[PDB]
Amino acid sequence: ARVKGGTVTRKRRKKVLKLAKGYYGSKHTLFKSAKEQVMNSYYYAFRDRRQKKRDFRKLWIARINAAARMNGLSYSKLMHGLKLAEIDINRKMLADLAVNDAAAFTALAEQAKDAL
Amino acid sequence: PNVALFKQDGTQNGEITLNEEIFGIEPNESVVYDAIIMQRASLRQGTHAVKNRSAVRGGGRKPWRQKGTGRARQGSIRSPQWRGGGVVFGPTPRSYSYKFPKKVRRLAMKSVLSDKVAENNLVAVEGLSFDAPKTKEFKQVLANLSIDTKVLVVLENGNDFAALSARNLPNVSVVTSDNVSVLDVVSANKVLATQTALTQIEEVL
Amino acid sequence: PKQKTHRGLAKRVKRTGGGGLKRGRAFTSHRFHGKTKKQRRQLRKASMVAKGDYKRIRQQLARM
Amino acid sequence: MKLHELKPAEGSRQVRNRVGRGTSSGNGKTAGRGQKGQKARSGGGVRLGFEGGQTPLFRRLPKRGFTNINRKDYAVVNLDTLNRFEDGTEVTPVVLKEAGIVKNEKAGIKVLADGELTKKLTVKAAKFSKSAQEAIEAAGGSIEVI
RNA sequence: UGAAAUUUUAGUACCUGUGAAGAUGCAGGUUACCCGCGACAGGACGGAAAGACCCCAUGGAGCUUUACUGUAGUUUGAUAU
RNA sequence: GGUGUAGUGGUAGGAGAGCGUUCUAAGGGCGUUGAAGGUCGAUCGUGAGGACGGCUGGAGCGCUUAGAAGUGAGAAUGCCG
RNA sequence: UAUCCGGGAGUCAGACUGCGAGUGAUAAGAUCCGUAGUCGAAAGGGAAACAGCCCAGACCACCAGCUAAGGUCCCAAAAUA
RNA sequence: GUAGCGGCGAGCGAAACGGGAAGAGCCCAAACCAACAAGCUUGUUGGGGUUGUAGGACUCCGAUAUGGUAGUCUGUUAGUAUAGUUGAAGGAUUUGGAAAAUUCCGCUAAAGAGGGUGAAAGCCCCGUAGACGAAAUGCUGACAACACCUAGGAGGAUCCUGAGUACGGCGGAACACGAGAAAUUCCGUCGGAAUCCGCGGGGACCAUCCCGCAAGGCUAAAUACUCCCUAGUGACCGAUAGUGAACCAGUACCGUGAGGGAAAGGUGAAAAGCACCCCGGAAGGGGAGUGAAAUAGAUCCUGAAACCGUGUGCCUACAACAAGUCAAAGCUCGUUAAUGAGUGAUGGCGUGCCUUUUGUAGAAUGAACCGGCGAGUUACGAUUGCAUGCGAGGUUAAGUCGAAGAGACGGAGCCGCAGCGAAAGCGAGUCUGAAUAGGGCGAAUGAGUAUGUAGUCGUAGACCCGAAACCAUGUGAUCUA
Ligand SMILES: [K+]
Ligand SMILES: [K+]
Ligand SMILES: [K+]
Ligand SMILES: [K+]
Ligand SMILES: [K+]
Ligand SMILES: [K+]
Ligand SMILES: [K+]
Ligand SMILES: [K+]
Ligand SMILES: [K+]
Ligand SMILES: [K+]
Ligand SMILES: [Mg+2]
Ligand SMILES: [Mg+2]
Ligand SMILES: [Mg+2]
Ligand SMILES: [Mg+2]
Ligand SMILES: [Mg+2]
Ligand SMILES: [Mg+2]
Ligand SMILES: [Mg+2]
Ligand SMILES: [Mg+2]
Ligand SMILES: [Mg+2]
Ligand SMILES: [Mg+2]
Ligand SMILES: [Mg+2]
Ligand SMILES: [Mg+2]
Ligand SMILES: [Mg+2]
Ligand SMILES: [Mg+2]
Ligand SMILES: [Mg+2]
Ligand SMILES: [Mg+2]
Ligand SMILES: [Mg+2]
Ligand SMILES: [Mg+2]
Ligand SMILES: [Mg+2]
Ligand SMILES: [Mg+2]
Ligand SMILES: [Mg+2]
Ligand SMILES: [Mg+2]
Ligand SMILES: [Mg+2]
Ligand SMILES: [Mg+2]
Ligand SMILES: [Mg+2]
Ligand SMILES: [Mg+2]
Ligand SMILES: [Mg+2]
Ligand SMILES: [Mg+2]
Ligand SMILES: [Mg+2]
Ligand SMILES: [Mg+2]
Ligand SMILES: [Mg+2]
Ligand SMILES: [Mg+2]
Ligand SMILES: [Mg+2]
Ligand SMILES: [Mg+2]
Ligand SMILES: [Mg+2]
Ligand SMILES: [Mg+2]
Ligand SMILES: [Mg+2]
Ligand SMILES: [Mg+2]
Ligand SMILES: [Mg+2]
Ligand SMILES: [Mg+2]
Ligand SMILES: [Mg+2]
Ligand SMILES: [Mg+2]
Ligand SMILES: [Mg+2]
Ligand SMILES: [Mg+2]
Ligand SMILES: [Mg+2]
Repeated sequence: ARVKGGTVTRKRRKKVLKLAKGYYGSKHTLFKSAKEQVMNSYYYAFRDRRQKKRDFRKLWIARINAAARMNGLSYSKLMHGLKLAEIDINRKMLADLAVNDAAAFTALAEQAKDAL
Repeated sequence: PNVALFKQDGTQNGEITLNEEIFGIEPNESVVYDAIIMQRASLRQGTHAVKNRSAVRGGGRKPWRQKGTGRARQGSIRSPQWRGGGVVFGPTPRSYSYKFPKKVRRLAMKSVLSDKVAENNLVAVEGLSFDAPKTKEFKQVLANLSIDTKVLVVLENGNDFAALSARNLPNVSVVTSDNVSVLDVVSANKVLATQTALTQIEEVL
Repeated sequence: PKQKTHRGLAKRVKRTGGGGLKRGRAFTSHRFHGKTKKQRRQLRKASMVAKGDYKRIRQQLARM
Repeated sequence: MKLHELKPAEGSRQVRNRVGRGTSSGNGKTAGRGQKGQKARSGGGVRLGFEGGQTPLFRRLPKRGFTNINRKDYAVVNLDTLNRFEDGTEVTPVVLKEAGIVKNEKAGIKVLADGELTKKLTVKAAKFSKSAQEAIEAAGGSIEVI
């Protein structure tokens, strides 16, 4: 018996085209240019889902370094004093403190500068 | 295998004993399954065909040169990748049927009947001797025997009036004690049967 | 159509009880002055077909 | 069984391996034929015992023997069967065929002695082996020849 | 009034370098408001064409001959008419 | 079913589990109070994919088990439009 | 993890790096072997970019942490130690 | 797929036995006899007689019989094909344009096959089951008439029993059989037998034995096939499918011609197909109106995508970016209401997909895009695994009966149970060998078989496309020589 496949193909392609919204021109209308960009988008997504963490860590670190220089100390000597003083404070938290509560960050800096 | 014998009027006449050789066994479900698929594949007809690249009206002319054109290489107007085009393989005239061993067949029959007996879905009768083939009489018989589901009706070779009376009903299949089949019985949920028919079954088997 | 049996094999091997194949030997026809007698007596003794060769010819001499 | 509840036994029926229907099937995009080559072609490959022009095994070996058209191939009964039959009776090819022991009386029944006999029997056949004669006559039977 | 070849998508710079070894697209640096019109033709290893040179195929075709094997004709003989 | 240990990059390729399509047999159920198909949705599933709604539409189609295959397309200088 | 039996394959174009030799002009991203690795079939981090070099083997999620080679004046995280 | 054939290669490949389906056997020349004729034979007619446990003519004995027919527009008779007739049972509520749907109580069935009917109908219709029917022409089968065949027992004194024939040589073919040891059959050529104490065959050939009697002819049935007709069926197609053709298709069109060869289906239940009015030259629109519906109005059901537009929320004219991803301000909306949707300034990272490659972002190949179509299938066999049945017994094939079925019957045959050897032959042993030797192959160790299913192989186009080319018909000198 014969099989045509009218709906399978169309549904399978509408899925990709819905995934391909926001893409310039042909890349949201045509299945080939879209699919070729959906796969690359997923590659980039998988990769950025790792680089995200690197980026925020980098950012936090720059902030901590700035807030320490404003107290007369550097990121590295700060964090070494913390590891000495057994102070397990995440860098995310420490950046939030450097932004909002400069006094808490200053207290941590005093702890570290005593540890050293 | 003690089975309640009823009348054509519904009253219970008594009992009949049946061969444990046939009705008492454990059923073999794989065997029943095999027999089912075989009988359906046999009732299949297999008349279906298609025209390949050869049987299709046309071809011969290579529609253009091998070379020179900026056109793909093509060798016939009726190859598979043309708007007409012979089908690549497709169906053929084909026989799906197959025989398979007699012991498996007879074990299938025994297994089916024994399953019916275990589920109590036999109904024996002494009569079914209709003066004439009216179907409402047979329907009243079914009602007296409290049947409301599908049913297969086994009959001795000659009870024509009863066969005709049972024929037209949708719930009812009818068969004559030698043409009995696994597909018929298994399709049916219950089995009305004459004592004569049961004896014919137990002598042919 | 059923298989065709390779008659050149059917003339040159023989089934044993384990299904293996017996065979005559080579270097046993016409040029014996170049062969020592140990070779001649050891080559008039039949041998058996190899594993990888039976793998290649069984489909030909399936029943035979 | 019920037709709306059918099942086979496990492992009895297997799902076909369809070929060239995507990469994640594994049998896709080449059909398990691999990259280019004579084996990767429709109707490709080679003959069934072909070594690539190298001298084939059949050709490098000698023909041996002949066939005797007058050969007598006998149907064998190995003396462990006949413990069936009641002692004192008469064994024949007709008896053996009716029982179903010997279906092909090729050239005649030959009797051979591998198993132990334990009966008196008036056996008869085309040929006996000497060990079978000894065993039968020792049990107390009697050899004849048709 | 109204085509065609072509066309993976394109918001389609330059130098140096890299790299399937000669980059609009990668890197580093530099330059450059957005959109067009007329002209030119350096590049897009531009288009047209499954390189015609070359090599391969246990491919093909035509042709030659003291390659092989045959043959139509020519000739000689025997036999029949 | 759970606890622990160890592992789970992958081409050719081998093995096993599946999703989906058309049809059939049986069972059961849904449709002018609006089926399939079309379209939009911010939904569920590990994946193939599956539902539920809104609009369109106007008559056939699902669900469970099993079976049979013209059973899944993005490329063929592919064919037709 | 080795062996034996049997089913099914694919592979017979390999490349570079380091060490050992030949041919070479002890030239070649050359050629041919051995040996080990990597690629091929391997993403990721460094070498600017850079299959083949150094570190290291992606089952998934985390806006958590410790390290590797390589690095810490800015681009660009870390010492103007 | 045996025995054999075969560059003993590739491959080719029987027959008989056995089982079944169907069944039927008959004529003539010749010897001789009777008649006619020319010129005792020898042409014609009739009679006679057709064979191998040899037969017939011929010489003697009685039947006048007895059965059959593969014949006849001899007729009748019966049936059947080609028209046809009849053929049961339901009305109301809800939805709705319409009821066949829903609910209610019923009815019917030798009829619940199917189709149509404003939607899905056992009870509305056509019909179905069933029961009747042919003036006329055919056909089939019986029954009578006609017609044609149909005899028995001894002898073999003698005669006949298929002549340029069988056979042989040379050359070639067909036989499974390729000259090979090549029987058998047939064609050409040349030569060239006997005939009942005879002749041919039994795979060179001779002898023996057995079987048969050519050189003359006919013969139904089972078997193959379907342009067609009737009745039908489909785990066949459903408008790029299925016939090339569902549509006025071998058409339009191309070609001198042979020849090739398309595309193109669907309003609505019913045309009820838009009276009339307005714009306009008309077409085409806009109202009105039919209709359940007109975004169902001839491009007519549904009406995707590419593509072309209109408007609108956000962004965009110091920016380079395989065009995305991740983070993110601002703005605007509000969901299958849940760590919401859309947009996106700006920043970080990032050289498409396929193929083929040692290696391709590749300046190596393919793709303009969208949609459809489009590639490991089947038959017969072999083998392995899994499953089932049975088990050292497992199983039927063809064919018959029977729904185009299952099933029963059918044991012929197939595999396995005993192998070893070239073979004779022996036999749990056998072969080699002088050999109780040793060794090889085998057994004591043991399990196979039927079916299904999947992987794989073979033969068939065998996975899909793609050559130049080869061969065999035919068509072309309206161009040009
Ligand atoms: K394979
Ligand atoms: K230019
Ligand atoms: K040539
Ligand atoms: K498709
Ligand atoms: K590796
Ligand atoms: K109806
Ligand atoms: K011959
Ligand atoms: K960006
Ligand atoms: K099998
Ligand atoms: K088994
Ligand atoms: Mg990528
Ligand atoms: Mg053709
Ligand atoms: Mg077609
Ligand atoms: Mg020799
Ligand atoms: Mg299958
Ligand atoms: Mg693979
Ligand atoms: Mg692909
Ligand atoms: Mg290769
Ligand atoms: Mg390929
Ligand atoms: Mg290969
Ligand atoms: Mg050679
Ligand atoms: Mg270059
Ligand atoms: Mg460069
Ligand atoms: Mg980069
Ligand atoms: Mg202009
Ligand atoms: Mg070019
Ligand atoms: Mg080329
Ligand atoms: Mg893995
Ligand atoms: Mg891993
Ligand atoms: Mg459908
Ligand atoms: Mg397909
Ligand atoms: Mg396409
Ligand atoms: Mg090193
Ligand atoms: Mg190199
Ligand atoms: Mg090296
Ligand atoms: Mg490779
Ligand atoms: Mg890497
Ligand atoms: Mg790569
Ligand atoms: Mg650290
Ligand atoms: Mg820094
Ligand atoms: Mg045959
Ligand atoms: Mg009626
Ligand atoms: Mg209808
Ligand atoms: Mg009703
Ligand atoms: Mg002869
Ligand atoms: Mg001759
Ligand atoms: Mg068509
Ligand atoms: Mg359509
Ligand atoms: Mg500027
Ligand atoms: Mg600006
Ligand atoms: Mg870029
Ligand atoms: Mg490209
Ligand atoms: Mg191109
Ligand atoms: Mg030629
Ligand atoms: Mg002319």
